[PDB]
Amino acid sequence: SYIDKIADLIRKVAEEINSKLE
Amino acid sequence: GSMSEEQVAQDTEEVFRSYVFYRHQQEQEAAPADPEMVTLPLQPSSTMGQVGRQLAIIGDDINRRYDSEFQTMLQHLQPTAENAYEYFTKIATSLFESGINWGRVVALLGFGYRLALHVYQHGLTGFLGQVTRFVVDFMLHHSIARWIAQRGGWVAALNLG
Repeated sequence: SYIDKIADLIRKVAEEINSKLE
Repeated sequence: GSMSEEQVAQDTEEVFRSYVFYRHQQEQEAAPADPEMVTLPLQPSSTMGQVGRQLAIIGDDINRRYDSEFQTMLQHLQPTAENAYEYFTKIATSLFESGINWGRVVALLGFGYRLALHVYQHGLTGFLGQVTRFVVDFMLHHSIARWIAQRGGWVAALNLG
């Protein structure tokens, strides 16, 4: 459950990185 | 054919280790650096060293905005050498549950950085070599190294625009 919260935050960061790279 | 997954696994070690070093340096006027961070697989001027450096630079503003939340979440999780493989594996699996994109691949490097830094700063354990293997092996085993290879390797991350 807490693992899931951390992964959810990393997924948010990932979309910001993806947008910057694109 | 494409470069091999084995080649991408080697390249990933270089990208990650360079990334970690250059990321720590850019955050140092905000945590002790694990001395192992200054040991790289190859000279930092190599192509993969440059890719790691550029990825650290690109993420700086993003990573600064999330520092407080990640620091709190990792303090709560309390990663150590004894639980880091479990936590890394579960988090990385969830990160990629919906598919692969470059942002997720690069975010995995960032998570590896934060995990290694926490285990050192707070757990008093140098764990960078181990986290390096976690990152490389995860990518190898979940088709990410193949996906990277088929797009021309890690240099592709810097050439999407």
